[PDB]
Amino acid sequence: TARGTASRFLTSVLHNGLGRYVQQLQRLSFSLSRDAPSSRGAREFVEREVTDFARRNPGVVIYVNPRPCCVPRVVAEYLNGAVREESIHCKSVEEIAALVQKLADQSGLDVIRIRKPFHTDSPSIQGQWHPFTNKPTTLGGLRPREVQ
Amino acid sequence: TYSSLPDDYNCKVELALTSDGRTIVCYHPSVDIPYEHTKPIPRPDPVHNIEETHDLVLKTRLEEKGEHLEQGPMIEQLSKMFFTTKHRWYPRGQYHRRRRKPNPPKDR
Amino acid sequence: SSFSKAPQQWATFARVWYLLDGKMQPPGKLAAMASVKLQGLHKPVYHQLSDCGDHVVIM
Amino acid sequence: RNRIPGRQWIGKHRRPRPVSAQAKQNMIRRLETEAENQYWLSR
Amino acid sequence: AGSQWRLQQGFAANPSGYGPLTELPDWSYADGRPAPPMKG
Amino acid sequence: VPKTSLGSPPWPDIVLPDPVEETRHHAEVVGQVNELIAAGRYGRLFAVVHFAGHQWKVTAEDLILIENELDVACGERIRLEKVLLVGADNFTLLGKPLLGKELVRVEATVIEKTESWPKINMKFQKRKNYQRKRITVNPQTVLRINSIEIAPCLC
Amino acid sequence: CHVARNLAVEQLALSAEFPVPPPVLRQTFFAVIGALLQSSGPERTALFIRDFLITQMTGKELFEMWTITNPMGLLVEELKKRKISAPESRLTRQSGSTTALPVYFVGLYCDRKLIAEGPGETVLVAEEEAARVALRKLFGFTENRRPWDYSKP
Amino acid sequence: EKDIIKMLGLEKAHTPQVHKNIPSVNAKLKVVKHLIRIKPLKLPQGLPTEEDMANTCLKSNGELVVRWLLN
Amino acid sequence: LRSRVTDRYWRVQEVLKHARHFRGRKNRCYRLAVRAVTRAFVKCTRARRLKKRSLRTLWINRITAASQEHGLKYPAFIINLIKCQVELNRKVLADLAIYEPKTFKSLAALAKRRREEGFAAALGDGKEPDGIFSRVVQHR
Ligand SMILES: [Mg+2]
Ligand SMILES: [Mg+2]
Ligand SMILES: [Mg+2]
Repeated sequence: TARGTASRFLTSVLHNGLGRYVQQLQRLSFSLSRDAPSSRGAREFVEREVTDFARRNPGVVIYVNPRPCCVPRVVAEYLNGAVREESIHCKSVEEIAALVQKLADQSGLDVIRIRKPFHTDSPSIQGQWHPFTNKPTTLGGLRPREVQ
Repeated sequence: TYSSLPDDYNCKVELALTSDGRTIVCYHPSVDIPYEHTKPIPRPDPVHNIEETHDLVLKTRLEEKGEHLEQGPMIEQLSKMFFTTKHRWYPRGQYHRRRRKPNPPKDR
Repeated sequence: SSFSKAPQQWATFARVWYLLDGKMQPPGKLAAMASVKLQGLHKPVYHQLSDCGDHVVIM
Repeated sequence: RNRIPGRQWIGKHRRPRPVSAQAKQNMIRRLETEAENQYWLSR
Repeated sequence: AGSQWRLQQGFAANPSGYGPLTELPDWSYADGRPAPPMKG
Repeated sequence: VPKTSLGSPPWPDIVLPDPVEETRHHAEVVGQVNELIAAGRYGRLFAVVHFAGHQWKVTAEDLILIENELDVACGERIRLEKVLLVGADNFTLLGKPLLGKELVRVEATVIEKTESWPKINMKFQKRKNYQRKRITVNPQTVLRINSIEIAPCLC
Repeated sequence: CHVARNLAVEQLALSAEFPVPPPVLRQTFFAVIGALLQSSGPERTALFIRDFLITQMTGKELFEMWTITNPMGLLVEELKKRKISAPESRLTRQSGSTTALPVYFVGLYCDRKLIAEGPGETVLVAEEEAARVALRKLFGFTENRRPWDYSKP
Repeated sequence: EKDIIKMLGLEKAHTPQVHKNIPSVNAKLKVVKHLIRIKPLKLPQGLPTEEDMANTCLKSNGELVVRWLLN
Repeated sequence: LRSRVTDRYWRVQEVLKHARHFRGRKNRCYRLAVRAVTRAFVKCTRARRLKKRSLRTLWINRITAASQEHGLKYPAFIINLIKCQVELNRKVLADLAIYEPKTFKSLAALAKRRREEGFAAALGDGKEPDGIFSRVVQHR
């Protein structure tokens, strides 16, 4: 519900993508277990694709922590200072790779209702409409019933 | 010299079609307001509170103006001055004053 | 075109006073365009929530 | 003041709602379309 | 609107019908290599 | 000739220019616009462009949000081909119904491939014990339009 | 400070008082810039500066950070430099003069030629806005100007 | 009439379907002639061969073009 | 084996979190909140459906405003813009009207010129005389 939740405009951090593109994902901290049956997906992702993902994206710091935990989690911290914690509890390696790619592709801004699907700075090129932009001027600037 | 719309307001539109026929061009330079269609700026400068005896008191004679009215007359004066109704100027309760957004989003 | 934010806002949402002669004119045809002007349906910046509305003086 | 007895479009006395020029034109357009259909369905 | 005029001219009743506005690829890479084709 | 209220139509008469004069004037105007483009007296441009089923009015250094996922990685540049309208302060190019790819070039960089906020879709029927609640999360793609170019290849 | 904080320079900056006051943040960011200048080329450092500092000017006006006090005065000195005699302020359009919210349009005519126009609540504010518009047009900083060039030469 | 429309392959409205000009289908077309628009298929460039199956189109005027969007 | 519900707090909170901005006892009492939340969601879906129509009507109203500002009616403007194979939707047309007065005036002039071209063609009833902007270009 728009009236129940918050809202924001379509914005980008540091005007990203204008001069150069900077990956907004800063670090990815996986917390898993070696004996928990739920951490199977996290374990197999660590064995298989964490190295390939790290090589593909060198701008993100990847931490992996095995610990006696029951709910495997992933903490993505972005350049905005935003921290998004997701649960990778009982998910296959394909799903974990999809979630990691989504986190990498995200910009770190809040997932709330964007008021407008668009954002331009200074859309008033060539002028902006005002009531006087289409009315002809009269000789001497006289009022309709003013006599000079 | 032909134009569907008059060139008297803000721009001079000239339409044309590319010889290929797949593109329409329109040259429309802005129209400036000529000097004969303007009037000079009125300037009103009058200080009737100046006194030859004490200009120190004369200066405060133009600043000591104050007035206070009741709620009804004040709202009536505001409505008459801004051409609105009298129901807009009445205050609101705590329920509506608490639910206002402290940091509304801003564009541009 | 290159105005500051406040003067651009004032120019865009400024109020306009229109004149309307009523001699030998039908009330319906006069007041239809009058209502159009009071609503602000003659402005491309019109919106129901906005206070865009102009004054009309009918003589 | 003017009451419609019973329900509006059931009783012996119904609403006198008339036919409009738009309805007539729509019916004529549909009739022309169907005439073209039955012409094409001839040979 | 404007459906009868388009039908007389031979174009589709809807500008989305088999026109260049939909049949052509709406984007391509900056290098110039073709983009992956559209599911529609 | 009798002059009555209904004798003449209630609209001003219209006279169109001669065909040859119209073609010559069109040639002069198109040459003037071509000279303007070649000499580069244009400051900034806007463009109406068709993309992902919608039409967007876009200038340089712009942000647009598209409601479907694109088959590109982030940081990739993409050339928008379906340009419907080009415009600047003093001139404006209208396509029939599209502009030329050699004539106009618009490029945008992919910024963020993210997911939508949860949109609630609930159907409820009276005294039938029918409720149906769904939550939609739609992949979105953000494009930053960097530059809009026009070439003087315009006869 | 905004650029450094969004680039996570604050987290990597070794300093007490984790808030890292803005002098310290600015010093650390410019030390990073100097390290980039020493390591890579001056052209690369210029590209980095253009990508991470000029982009903060996107959508901004000139007087918003110039903050001048006498727009009409600076306009007349600029016209004196450009060999223009004097601009005349003339009321072009207006809507309401006795109302609570009048609006006025004031234009500037040099040799009876309109060079700029400006709206305002009062005549003085409209004249100041017209002077500001003329100044922006003279200096070339206009809303319809060329957008900044972000390319690799 | 519902069954005739179902067996004529016209479930989705505003979607053309090609049928023969035989009396067997003409009977059903006469039965449901008040619900459908019928045009003659025009072939200005002949029947599409096996090499032009992927480049065909159906213009709204009632004709089938075999060479559509040449490059 | 007596089984009782322990997460009833979270079950109630999952519904009450969407009704905290309501007025009256609907924001506190759970019995009154479920009905209010369900109607709120139904209205959200209906208004999401109606938002496209409402914004289209707003764009049409703005296009009218900017059109009779040029002395041209909306139906004539739209049909003559379509006849020129200029396929700009109502949203883009309203954007141009609000932020591009000169471009919108150019569009209005083109639509008008197409209108007099069609009127002259209808009056003449001649196959040979054709207007400049009335020519039809095929796909390429
Ligand atoms: Mg009854
Ligand atoms: Mg009855
Ligand atoms: Mg829909």
